[PDB]
Amino acid sequence: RDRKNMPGSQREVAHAEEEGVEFIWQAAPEGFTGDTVVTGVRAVRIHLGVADATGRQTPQVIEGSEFTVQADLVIKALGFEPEDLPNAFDEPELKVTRWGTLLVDHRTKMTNMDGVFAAGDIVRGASLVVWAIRDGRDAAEGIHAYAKAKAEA
Amino acid sequence: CGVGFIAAIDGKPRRSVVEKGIEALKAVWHRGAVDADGKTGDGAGIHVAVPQKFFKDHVKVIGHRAPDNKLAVGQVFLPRISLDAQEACRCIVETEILAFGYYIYGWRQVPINVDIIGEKANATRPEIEQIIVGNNKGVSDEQFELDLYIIRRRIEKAVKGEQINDFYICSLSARSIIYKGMFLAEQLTTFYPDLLDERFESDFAIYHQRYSTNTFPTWPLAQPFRMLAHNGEINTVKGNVNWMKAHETRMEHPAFGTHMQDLKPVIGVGLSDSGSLDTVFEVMVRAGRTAPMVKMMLVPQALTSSQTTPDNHKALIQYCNSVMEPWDGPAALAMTDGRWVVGGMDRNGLRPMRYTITTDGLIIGGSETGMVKIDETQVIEKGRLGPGEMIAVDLQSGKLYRDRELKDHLATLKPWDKWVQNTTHLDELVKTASLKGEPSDMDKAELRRRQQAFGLTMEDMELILHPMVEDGKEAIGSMGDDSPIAVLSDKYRGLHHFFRQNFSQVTNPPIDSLRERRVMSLKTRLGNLGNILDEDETQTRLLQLESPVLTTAEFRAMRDYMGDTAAEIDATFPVDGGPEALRDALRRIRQETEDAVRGGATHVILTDEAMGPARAAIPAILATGAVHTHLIRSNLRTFTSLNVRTAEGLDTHYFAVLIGVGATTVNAYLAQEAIAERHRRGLFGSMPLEKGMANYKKAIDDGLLKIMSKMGISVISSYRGGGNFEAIGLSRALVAEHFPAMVSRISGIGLNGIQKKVLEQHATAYNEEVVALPVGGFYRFRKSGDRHGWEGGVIHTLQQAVTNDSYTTFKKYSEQVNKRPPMQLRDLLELRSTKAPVPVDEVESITAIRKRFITPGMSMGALSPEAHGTLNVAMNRIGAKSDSGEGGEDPARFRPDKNGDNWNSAIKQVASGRFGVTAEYLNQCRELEIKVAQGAKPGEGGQLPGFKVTEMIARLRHSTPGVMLISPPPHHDIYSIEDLAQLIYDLKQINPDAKVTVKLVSRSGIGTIAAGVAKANADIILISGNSGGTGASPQTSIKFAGLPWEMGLSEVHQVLTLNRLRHRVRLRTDGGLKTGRDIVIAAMLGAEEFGIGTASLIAMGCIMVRQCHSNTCPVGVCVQDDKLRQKFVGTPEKVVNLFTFLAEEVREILAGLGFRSLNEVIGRTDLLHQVSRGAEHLDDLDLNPRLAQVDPGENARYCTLQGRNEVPDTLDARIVADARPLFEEGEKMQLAYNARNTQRAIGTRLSSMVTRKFGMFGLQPGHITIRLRGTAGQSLGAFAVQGIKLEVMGDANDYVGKGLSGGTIVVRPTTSSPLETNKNTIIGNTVLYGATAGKLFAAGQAGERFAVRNSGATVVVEGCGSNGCEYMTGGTAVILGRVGDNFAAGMTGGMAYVYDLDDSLPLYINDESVIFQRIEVGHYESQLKHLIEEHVTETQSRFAAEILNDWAREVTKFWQVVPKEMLNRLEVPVHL
Ligand SMILES: Cc1cc2nc3c(=O)[nH]c(=O)nc-3n(C[C@H](O)[C@H](O)[C@H](O)COP(=O)(O)O)c2cc1C
Ligand code: F3S
Repeated sequence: RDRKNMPGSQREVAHAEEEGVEFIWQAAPEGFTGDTVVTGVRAVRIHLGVADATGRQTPQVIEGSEFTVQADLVIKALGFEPEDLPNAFDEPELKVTRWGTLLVDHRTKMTNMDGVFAAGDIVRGASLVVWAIRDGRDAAEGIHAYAKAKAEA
Repeated sequence: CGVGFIAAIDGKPRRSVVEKGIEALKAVWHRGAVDADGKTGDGAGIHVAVPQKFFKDHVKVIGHRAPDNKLAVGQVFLPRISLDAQEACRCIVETEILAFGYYIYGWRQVPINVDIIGEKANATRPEIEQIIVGNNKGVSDEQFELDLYIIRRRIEKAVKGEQINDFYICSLSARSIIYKGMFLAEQLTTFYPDLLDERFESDFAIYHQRYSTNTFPTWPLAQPFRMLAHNGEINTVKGNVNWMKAHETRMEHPAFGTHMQDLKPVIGVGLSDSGSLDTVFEVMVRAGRTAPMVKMMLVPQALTSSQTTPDNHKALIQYCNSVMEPWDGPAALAMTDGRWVVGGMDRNGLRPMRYTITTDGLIIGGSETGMVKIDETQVIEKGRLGPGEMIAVDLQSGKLYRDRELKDHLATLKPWDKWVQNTTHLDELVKTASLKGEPSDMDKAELRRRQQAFGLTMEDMELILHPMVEDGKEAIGSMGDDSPIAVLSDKYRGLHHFFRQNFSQVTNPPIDSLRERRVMSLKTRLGNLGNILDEDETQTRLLQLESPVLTTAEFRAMRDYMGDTAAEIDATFPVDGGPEALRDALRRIRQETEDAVRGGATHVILTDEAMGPARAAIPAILATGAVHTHLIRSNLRTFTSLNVRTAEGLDTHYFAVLIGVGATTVNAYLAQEAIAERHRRGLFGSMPLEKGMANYKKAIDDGLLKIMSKMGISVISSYRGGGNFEAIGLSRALVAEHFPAMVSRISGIGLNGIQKKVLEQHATAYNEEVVALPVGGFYRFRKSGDRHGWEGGVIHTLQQAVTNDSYTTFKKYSEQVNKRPPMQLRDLLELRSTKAPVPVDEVESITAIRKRFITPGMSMGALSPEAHGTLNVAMNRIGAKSDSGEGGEDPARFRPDKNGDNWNSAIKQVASGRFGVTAEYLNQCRELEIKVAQGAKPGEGGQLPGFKVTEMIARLRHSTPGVMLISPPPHHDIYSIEDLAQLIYDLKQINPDAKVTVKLVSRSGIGTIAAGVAKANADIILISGNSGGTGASPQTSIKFAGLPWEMGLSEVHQVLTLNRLRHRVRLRTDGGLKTGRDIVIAAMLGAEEFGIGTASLIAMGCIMVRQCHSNTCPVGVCVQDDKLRQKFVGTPEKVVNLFTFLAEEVREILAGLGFRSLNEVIGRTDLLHQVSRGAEHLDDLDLNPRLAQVDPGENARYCTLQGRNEVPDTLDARIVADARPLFEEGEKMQLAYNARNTQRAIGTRLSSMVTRKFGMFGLQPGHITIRLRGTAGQSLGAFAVQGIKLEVMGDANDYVGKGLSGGTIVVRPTTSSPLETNKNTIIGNTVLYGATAGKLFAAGQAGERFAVRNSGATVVVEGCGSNGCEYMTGGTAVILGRVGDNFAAGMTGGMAYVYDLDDSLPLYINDESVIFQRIEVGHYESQLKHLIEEHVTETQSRFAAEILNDWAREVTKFWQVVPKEMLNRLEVPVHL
């Protein structure tokens, strides 16, 4: 993508630039040339359309310009996704969305099943630390309320 | 005025379509003819489906049983005044329905309310009833419909048999019903309360409202019709009816059976064009074809020789054009079969048609895009209909076919490509024809003897024959026609001089031909006529020629192909036959033709080849007329063709009248012999003979196309045998007997006079020993030649009387001019009173009479600035009015000179080109004038040679120096009377103090046109004659077009008096006015003001040199030189003295007559008598049609109202009441309103106030801005000046930005619109017509004729239609999309940029006068970049924004179009 749509902050980008990194914006990988160890990365150059009426740019790969960079060691850092929790925690009744983030109510932060709660990063996605802290505090309050109400009667 | 149709796409009945139809009808009241009564309409109607449940519940209530099948309901108009007519018609209907076996359920009287109808629409109100017929035989639907149609036809015939009047049938079918009447559009649901019911649900609806030219309504004449609805007005019906009269005698189909016999006269009597077309359409549909196929067969597409359509459509169009003659004319059609619903357009695409699809499966189409209220959150696609396009909806399966999909689906039914290959051409045949067998040339003496026999002079060969073979074009003359009319002349005038041509006033637009020459065809087919209700390969097996005119070699090759089936006919009569030889010869030839056609012949060749010293030649026109009429009347014209060999054909007016009479091909061999004889003497130089013949044929075809285009006909097949001429001076008997359809309002010579003339000339040529041809005078004065109106002595004596300032000299002039033998119509009448004379000092003074004279318009392109200024100064000195004519005027002359001599002009013209029309040009006059047609060249545009355009004129007209300027024949703003009313409203809004004058040309049928324009709030009518001068015109249009004003003036007067409309308008006449007697006669005829014209030019120094087009006038009147302008001798006192003498002559004649004022004599026709030339000439001219006196009654015989006729106020009024700080403090403003389609010319009156206050360029851009939300009306922001900014959210209808004068208009869709801005039409047709400055940004596609006659404007639009940038002159235009055929045609200045993804511009552009390349200069790149950035800034578009994002790779997708004349004059050259 472009520079202004970087998902992280922008002070670290300037820091990396000052430290010696070289950046290549709006490029997509196509293949890896080598025999048994990677020797180079063949990539393309894409072009972004104007922002849509809903605020979403649709990129399209340019037909002419495709290049190759010499690479000794490449590191795939695309992203992260939740695991398959119900089929690994032995409980196939935990309600899940499509991507893997389980469903939860807004107030009590209670999972579909009784007694179990879930809040943090597995419910949001690729968030930051402070969001996790807030979710933890809210889930703590909800668990306290539920336990008090249960031992109450 | 308008058509409209609503359809449910899926095909399920519902009340929604009907209620939306009523709503759409309730909002067309602005285009109609508003009346002081408020109840009188001119016709309205709706056409819907049959509400089965309604009538079934009615029948149940009556007491019968509701049947299982569908019902049939017939609506009838019975007479109201009698009670036997009602009973007789009921009896006829009942014995005619029961003869088939169906069951009649009963009659029903429709509930009505007569509270809303006026008087004159109520005196002829018929009795409306309905008859309910049920089907008990259990037949299918198609059979039931067929028997219903047959029953309707037989009932009509039976009722007509008893001559029972006032009877009509509005529908009789099981599928649809029609509610129509003579009420206003909005009062339809009040007269017919039935439509207010809850059970009237349908799946389709058609609605129509008309705009009639007269004020006598007839109820059976209101649309929609049964299976048709028409807007526009058809040209060729006098030719199509005649061809249907020949097609009827062979058509037959097994679907009808024996009953076919009772449909033989398919086109009855008492129908309009929209009735005959409807009848033919219904007959062709009921026999097997579908509505799209019939629409293609009757109104076809324009078959062009380009690669922009698949060959399938080309083969289909070839078949359709081969089987039937088209029905040309402006036509927007909305028709419906029992299954299909079609909306279509004609060939040229003149009327507008816009449609819309909503998410409810609902399509709404009509003439305006804002009739039905619909939110943009419901739309799917907006569109339009180009030339020849159509859109269809299939209700049985519920589908929607656009243009291309319908074409592909229609070109699959039959193998058209394999069928068309049966056609055979003639160039193949003439090439296989060996170069052998050519006969030897005729002798010189024989050629001269044959030429003398027809009266051909050497001036017919050096003036009108040499330019044809030398150049490829026709001759040119530059002065009016002062020759005597044919009957009053004394030499041998050929029979082709008695036929004046036709043209079209406001009711129809003439077809320009120098630019849209691609839609005009001259195809001719022999062996064509046959059964029109068939489909097989034998229907397209014929011979095809590329032009109706044939040479000698081509004629011999075609005679080879014909051969053993053709029959030749003699066309000569013995000179010694006696007093009745010509009639006997006519009888003999018209009997032999019939006896030979019945014998198996299929080709008739009518030759005068045996003309000798004892056999005179029958005039070819009379022969072909008699033969064609007899063949039509004997049911044999459908079998053969008609080929004519003539020896008199030398001018392009001969072939026109011959093909108009009915001939198929014409061969002129004497002209070719003369060409060859002139070539062998070494007169053409070094060109071969074949090149000369090719040039001659090309010139003939171009002139034929010109003559055919004056009326509006674009195909020769529908023009042939229609008789689009008028005979002036022929006997009523001769014309009504031998010619199909022509009117002779004054009868003339019969057959004896023609025989005498022919025999006299033949004897003079063959018994008198000729040695050379006479020089002859017909275009130039010659002593041996013919007489003329302007001779030498008259001119000298007039100039002397004017320059010496003496009256007795002027009376000597009058005595000289009023003593020649009769030469015009006004020479035979005689003044005769019965009162006693009164003294000279008692009549009106010279001032009150001189203020009745004006001078007509004479452009500055023709005249010199000095003469124009002299006329303007002289006419303003005596208090009268002058005229500026076309070509604009000098702004610096807008203030009085220092001698007080004001050089301004009190009358400004709105020409067809709008060459200088701006906002200041219309606010610096007292009295306006619309020019529809000129006296000399009717149905044609003014010309200006390429060397007459100096730098001053180029700056004054905003054009290119050294370029020929030819005005467009049509107006592009006036396509029908409703557009004329719109333009008159525009003109009355832009100038709140002036009057509007309409200028017509005298001809037959002008009375109805005058009664129509008088309802459009016009207050002065001007009737010009045929003898008016001009600056440059072809000789054929000068000598053979128009009629004397004596006819038209009297016709207009009588028709206006008949309709109680004379007391609202004034009448003005001009053309050939020389003396006081002429003015008194014209005043008796009905006129009130008078124009002089050419006589003024003689008073200033012009001596009739007739070399105005050469730019070498010796005196220097019509000149643009300096050498010659220095020789001017004019002075205003000369013109003042001329007018003084002319007025005091009228005083003299009035005082001798017995009156004291011109108001005492106007209209008093009974003071005129007719005396004929004597018992030695015997012309039977009866001018009684000219002297008929229609009694006014209560009203006077002239105008009696004060000031102009004000019009209702638009939204502008409120704006003027709101933007007061702008006019008092002069501060910035910002307004917001809601627009609607019932509001015309938004922002024009404000522009007038701004112009009067600050001027055109006094305010900074964007000083006052207005924001409109909604579909606006027509003429949005017309004549807007700089400092005004209109912003519309929605769309505009038509004529948006007409005549922009520096303003700024922006049109964009709403922000909540789910529409692709580059795929939906936002503005209509004729955008930016004649604009000189400003900017216009739109976010959609435009209609047809986008940016015509642009002069200084700048426009950025996301699309275009056909004929875009036609005849543009200046400015820049950026089109980010596709274009149509004939793009940039006639472009002569400016620049264009097209954005091409399809790489298909070289297929659409007209590479004739413009060049197209790719951008190679950064200077021209900054221009485009800034223009698109401004577009993105204003309209906030998304297409243009994404183009600006990817600039580096899209800059190479643009084509730059630059005119050819602008290749030296560009300042940063386009090349490297
Ligand atoms: C030199 C010349 C130029 C003319 N220019 C125009 C013109 O620009 N527009 C127009 O409507 N008529 C034009 N006319 C025609 C006059 O307006 C008027 O119809 C004609 O002069 C009347 O003929 P008369 O002088 O014999 O009466 C022109 C006529 C002449 C002779
Ligand atoms: S005929 Fe024409 S060229 Fe001049 S002298 Fe008269 S205006």
